[PDB]
Amino acid sequence: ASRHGQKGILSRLWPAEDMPFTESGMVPDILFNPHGFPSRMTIGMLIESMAGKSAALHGLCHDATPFIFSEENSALEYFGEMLKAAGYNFYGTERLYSGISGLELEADIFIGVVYYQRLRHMVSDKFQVRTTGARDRVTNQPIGIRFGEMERDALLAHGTSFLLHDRLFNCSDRSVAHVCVK
Amino acid sequence: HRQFPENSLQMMVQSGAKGSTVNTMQISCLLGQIELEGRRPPLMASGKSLPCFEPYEFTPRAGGFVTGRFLTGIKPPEFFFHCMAGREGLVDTAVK
Amino acid sequence: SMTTRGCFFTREHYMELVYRGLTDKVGRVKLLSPSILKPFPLWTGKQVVSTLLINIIPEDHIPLNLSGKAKITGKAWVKETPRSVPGFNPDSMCESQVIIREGELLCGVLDKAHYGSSAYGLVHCCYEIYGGETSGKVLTCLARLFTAYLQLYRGFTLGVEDILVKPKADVKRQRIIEESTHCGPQAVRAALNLPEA
Amino acid sequence: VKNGDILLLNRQPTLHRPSIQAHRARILPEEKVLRLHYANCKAYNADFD
Amino acid sequence: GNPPVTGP
Amino acid sequence: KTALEMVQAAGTDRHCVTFVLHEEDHTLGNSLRYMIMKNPEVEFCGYTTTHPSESKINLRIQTRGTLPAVEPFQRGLNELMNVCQHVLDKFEASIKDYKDQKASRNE
Amino acid sequence: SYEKSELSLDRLRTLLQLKWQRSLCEPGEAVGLLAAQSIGEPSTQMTLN
Amino acid sequence: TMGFPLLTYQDRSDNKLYRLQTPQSPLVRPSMYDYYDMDNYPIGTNAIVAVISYTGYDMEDAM
Amino acid sequence: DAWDQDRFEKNFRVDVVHMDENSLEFDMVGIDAAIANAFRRILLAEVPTMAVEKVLVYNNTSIVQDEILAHRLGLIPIHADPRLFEYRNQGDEEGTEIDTLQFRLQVRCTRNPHAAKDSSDPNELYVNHKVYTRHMTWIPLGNQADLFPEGTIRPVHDDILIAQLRPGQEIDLLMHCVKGIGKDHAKFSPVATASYRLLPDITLLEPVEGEAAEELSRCFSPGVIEVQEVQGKKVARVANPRLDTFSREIFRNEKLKKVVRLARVRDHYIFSVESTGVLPPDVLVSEAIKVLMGKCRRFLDELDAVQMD
Amino acid sequence: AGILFEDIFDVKDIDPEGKKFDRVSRLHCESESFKMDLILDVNIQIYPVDLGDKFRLVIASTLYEDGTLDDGEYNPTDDRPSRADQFEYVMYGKVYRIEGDETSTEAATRLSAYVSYGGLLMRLQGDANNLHGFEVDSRVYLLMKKLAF
Amino acid sequence: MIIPVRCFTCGKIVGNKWEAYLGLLQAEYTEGDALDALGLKRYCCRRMLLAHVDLIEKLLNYAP
Ligand SMILES: [Zn+2]
Repeated sequence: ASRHGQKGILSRLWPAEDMPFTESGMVPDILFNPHGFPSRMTIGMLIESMAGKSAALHGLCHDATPFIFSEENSALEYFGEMLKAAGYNFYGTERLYSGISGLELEADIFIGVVYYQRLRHMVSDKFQVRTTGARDRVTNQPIGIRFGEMERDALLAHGTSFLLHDRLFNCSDRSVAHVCVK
Repeated sequence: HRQFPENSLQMMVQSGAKGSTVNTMQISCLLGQIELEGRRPPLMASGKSLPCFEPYEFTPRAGGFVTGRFLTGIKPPEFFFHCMAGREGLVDTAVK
Repeated sequence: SMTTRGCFFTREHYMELVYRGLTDKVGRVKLLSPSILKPFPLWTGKQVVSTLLINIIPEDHIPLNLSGKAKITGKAWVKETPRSVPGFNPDSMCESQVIIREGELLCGVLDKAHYGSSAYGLVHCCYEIYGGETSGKVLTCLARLFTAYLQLYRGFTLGVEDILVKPKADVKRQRIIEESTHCGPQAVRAALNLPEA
Repeated sequence: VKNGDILLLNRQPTLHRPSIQAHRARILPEEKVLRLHYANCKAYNADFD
Repeated sequence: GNPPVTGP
Repeated sequence: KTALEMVQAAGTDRHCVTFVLHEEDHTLGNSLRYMIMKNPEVEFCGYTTTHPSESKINLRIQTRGTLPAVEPFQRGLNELMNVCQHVLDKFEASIKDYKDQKASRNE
Repeated sequence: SYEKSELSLDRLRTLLQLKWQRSLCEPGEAVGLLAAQSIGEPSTQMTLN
Repeated sequence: TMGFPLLTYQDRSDNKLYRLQTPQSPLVRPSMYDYYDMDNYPIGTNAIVAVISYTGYDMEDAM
Repeated sequence: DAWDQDRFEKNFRVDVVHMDENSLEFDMVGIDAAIANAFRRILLAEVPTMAVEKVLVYNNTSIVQDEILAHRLGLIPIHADPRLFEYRNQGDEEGTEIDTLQFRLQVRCTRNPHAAKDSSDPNELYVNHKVYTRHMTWIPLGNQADLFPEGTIRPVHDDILIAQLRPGQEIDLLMHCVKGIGKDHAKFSPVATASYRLLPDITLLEPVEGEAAEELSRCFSPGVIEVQEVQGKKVARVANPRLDTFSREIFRNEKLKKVVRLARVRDHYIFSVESTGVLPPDVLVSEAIKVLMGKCRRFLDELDAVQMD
Repeated sequence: AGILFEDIFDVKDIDPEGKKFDRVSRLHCESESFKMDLILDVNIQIYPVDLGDKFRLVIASTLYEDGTLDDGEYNPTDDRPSRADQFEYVMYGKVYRIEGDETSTEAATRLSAYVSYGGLLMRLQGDANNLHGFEVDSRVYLLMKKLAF
Repeated sequence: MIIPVRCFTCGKIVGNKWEAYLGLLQAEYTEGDALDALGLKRYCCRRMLLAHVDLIEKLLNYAP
């Protein structure tokens, strides 16, 4: 997560030579999607990115207290001028090359320093893979992964009577029975 | 500052990717009127909208007309009204 | 952004985009020809999507015609004030309307209206002509194409430069807000039928 | 299981007919999560989180 | 971005 | 134990073959793709990585004018070796002409 | 319209009528659970607002 | 957040203590973060975050 | 156009700008991005080094743990030449002279008797309370005492703070260096970061004069536009366009976004190879050029072994 | 000669509708030797056109001027000295609509031609006597060269 | 807890720059000059040493 309420899940550890390196030499550290913004409207991650980039470039620690920036002295005409003093772009956009190809990306990329965090809500570490499962005493069927009464409904909606006969009859609790046919 | 197609937010909004033409107006123009379960935010038991505002104050700022954006900043009354309008939706989802 | 009128690849990049779109298909990858032959061999971004369509429509089948509309309207491309051209409806040659003829993409911009979860588009028209394998390949191949145009040649970002406002069209905002703190009383005299004095 | 076999894929709540599908397996090495293409995570009503 | 000493 | 496979178009066509180069990535297959596209007997040379969890590249070489695609592949390998040997030579001869002006200037 | 126009009315009608015929619901459709779910999955989206 | 909980790990016997090796202080922070001395127990690490749609494994709340 | 080899042996030149210990900056004029990126991506992930892989603890009675200490030791650059050593063959925990190195970090911490009256400065109170990387005794094995001089197998920096101890608290571990490339684990990478940039050209399409030249000199990085007087007016000219950080600040200025044409020069890269000290940066670039060749040799050997005819 | 059309045009207006695509300019024109208009998109980085520039225009079916052969496949490695490339800016694309103001008659005296050059469009409206060879889905070349007088 | 041996982003040894950074800030440098004069020029390297809470001088007080 960040400090602006914007969770991510770690999807792919991308090798470092494949990352889009910048014109200063830097690779990034976390790539964030530009499609997490317009429905969530966290402008504060943009100002924190410009602000932390400009604080790591000057030895400063920048004041991010609420309600101190007005509309006549904005939070983007302040850190933009801090970055213009540090040589970089006014809008936080640095020219990135690529690493899967080798040449320059034509639309300049917003980069900066954002304080990420790490939630305890971890990966489940519960992969319930089942094969030759143990049978209980009453209803000797898997003790196991559950098919479910509502999934029967969807398989009947397909018209797949034999996938359903497989998962219900052939996999769980198949037995023979002897009947006096008279 | 940059229009469509150069604008990335207008490209995500107008090509159906994620946004809408309401979130971009809350970003770069006013937030507009705060409605709270259909109406303007509640006056107190003494007829003042919030402790900053005079009892029965005529100005639209008393009834939640925020008129400041997420770009430049929200002042604290226009923020308390906005938190009412957010807790209203989160409560009406979480209960029923 | 690819199928917009401004894209112009060269020969080494078109052949990389097409083979990022496709992958180890059992068959010769057939290619289009330049949209611009001289001063430089150039391939428009519509020709990459066209090359990708023809190469996953199967061998015996002929390609599909289509016509339709996109989600970007013609009012979204306008920058100046449109002078009225005398004998010319501006919508007849416009990027709102998608015109696919014989598989090649000849006009219009592809959007959610065509290759997303919106009906009567390209990846649904390839369901009710070709089948289920072909449409589920058009989704995969256009996905791999449209990502491997972002790894390699253009990036896509969001900054503090695309949500900002001009300094001249922000004084015409602080002369409306200054008018918007004076409309207190007159909305109550007409709400409670009092006179004006 | 090899790289053509069908696994039958289930996401709860199984509230309509495309809430169970038949996906061809593809054994990706060195991983411990399932993987889906993005077109599938609207029929399953999936949110990746 | 110093000028190269082993030049043309 | 070998680290190159060749997958024909139909078992008979030898112009199109998709070379499967095991234990590579975009380091070699982007510079092979640069050299083979400099061969005018190639209609199409492109590469793709199969899946990033895997460790091989697909390399489609598609030759016009009746050549097998082993010859533009071999020519594009030797023609990249002959780039790197020359880059190695002009780099080891400009490090040496820099050490022979750092030292023999005032010392 | 100055295009090819290889087809006429007698064959346009035939393709539309054979598309009507080929689109008949085939025997075994289990339409009852397709109409028990089309009023059972959008009846979970109906919150009270 | 998995952060730095406490300093006395030996004499405390909680069920689960989620410790983060090498936590940093935030370079951009409000003034209340120092009024309460939250650098005694910080929660996260800074990161050089780029906002790019470079890969394709990078959509729908993933990074 | 086809590949004229005598157009590459005529328009390629490496211009070394600045080389010292543990840094290098040079040009490569006339090479395309697909070979330059190959050199960059072999410097970062394919040029091999030596680095710590197994740690054998006994009495880590320290606050820095048994796990974080091992990971922290693995990220320490070891100044053994990689090319003298082989890959350790798989499934062999014990090593031999060819494959492994061994160190030993044995540090006890005990109270200081002398020079400790009514003070609290920690150097005066404790001995061995900062375990630095100069505490790593190289334990040579087999016959490695003859191949290498006394004091060459060594940690590179000798000032790296591994742990921090107190009295009673002890570290007694033994290490095993192995060989690997910077794709197996990134503790094996020999470069700080290797990166390239194109060379900018800034072109003044219009003669700037007077009060606009001093405005133009501050829109670029310090060093690019010099503003010098030519008969009463202050004209501006370009000077070292290499210094320009390409921040596009002149395109914010409306009067002067029409008097510059800020672009780049095609195939005029500027590398920068900073080593971590395991190898000098002029042998890292040569052993990055000599790995792309081996990747091209191995596949020609495979084709020679496949076809017999 | 496979010349489907040949005339001398004069740019009178540039992008009047105001859409302003990047790298592409829309060029409204009029003719000299015929009575026609022209609405063409160019590439403006490579071949720049300003208003007031006369240029000859040729739409041909084949580029081989020694007989109509109509190959179709693009070969960069083969160059024949019988190409029609004495012009400067050469495009390629197919005709997708032709339309006219017929009133229960055939091929009225104001016929159009809509050519899509990979995305860049074109409208060549004029007399039906000058637009014979335009059939729908015919893959034609565009050949233009700037005059200076 | 303790300074990392390498910077996270690019692998520069910054783990030897903690005592000779306290020594520069005790000798009255500003932090915008105690990082340039240690040779940390990129803002990922400066970040590691500017925003570092060395939380082992607080954790060794609880020692046997
Ligand atoms: Zn760094």
